[PDB]
Amino acid sequence: PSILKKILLEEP
Amino acid sequence: PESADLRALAKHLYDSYIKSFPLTKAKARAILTGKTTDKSPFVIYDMNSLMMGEDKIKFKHITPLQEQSKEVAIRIFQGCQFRSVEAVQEITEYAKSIPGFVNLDLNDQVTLLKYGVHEIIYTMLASLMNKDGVLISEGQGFMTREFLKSLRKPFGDFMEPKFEFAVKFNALELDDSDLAIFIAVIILSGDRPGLLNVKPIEDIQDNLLQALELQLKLNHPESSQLFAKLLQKMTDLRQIVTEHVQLLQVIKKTETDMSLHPLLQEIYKDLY
Ligand SMILES: CN(CCOc1ccc(C[C@@H]2SC(=O)NC2=O)cc1)c1ccccn1
Repeated sequence: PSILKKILLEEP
Repeated sequence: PESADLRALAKHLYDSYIKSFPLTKAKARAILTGKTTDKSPFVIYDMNSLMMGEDKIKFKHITPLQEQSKEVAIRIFQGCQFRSVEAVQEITEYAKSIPGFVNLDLNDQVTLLKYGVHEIIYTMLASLMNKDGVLISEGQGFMTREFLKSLRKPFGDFMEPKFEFAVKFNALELDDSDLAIFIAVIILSGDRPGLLNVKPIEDIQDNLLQALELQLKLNHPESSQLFAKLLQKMTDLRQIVTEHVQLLQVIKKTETDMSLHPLLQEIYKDLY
């Protein structure tokens, strides 16, 4: 549910 | 000494900032004044020009037109929303470039962004503003302060506090190299609500603060208490995000026709 968490986890 | 390391940190942050944010303050100031020699943003000063230059691009950005049936005020407000959505992602990319950030507990990373993104958005919004208006769509447009203020209640004044902040903030004349560190300091705030491990965050911020101080001393030699003044702006940005959260409540009291983007819903949730 946390979109921020997903964006934080993606390979830069 | 460690001063050299502080300059290396400042440079690293600047380079990451350049990589993360398409429209720099340097490029924005050129447009707002003169040197574009290629730009010439479309000016939106009233309802007629708004229609005329509703970004004009046939529409290549994601999410086509049909946003219609909704009045001007709502469309502009939603446009600001999607801008923020884009900005949150640029800022997240930037935060992940700050030494030590990705090693923090993931939940604290979420919390730092949750409470830090709007403060950064309004800081960078100032880079695109002058006393008469603000640049939109990476400088392809320019909306006047007067126009935004003419919007029907309660939309006619969501931008006013930002312009007021911007005028005073821009008077400090910070450049992109200064802003890169300033923004990093804001993100690494150990006093955000709900943080699990405050110490590691403060350690990183203390270093960023030393780097900011040295940057200001070298880059603004004759600016008395710039560092002190800047820290104060930190607290002011805090007030804007809360002042905005309010207007956002008065808005959901009349228009059940608004709907907030999922990412903004998440960020605003139990914010303030
Ligand atoms: C007037 N402009 C300049 C952008 O100005 C901004 C003003 C406020 C924000 C914060 C958003 S607004 C909200 O309610 N929640 C948010 O996160 C972000 C940007 C427009 C207008 C239409 C389309 C694009 N640009």
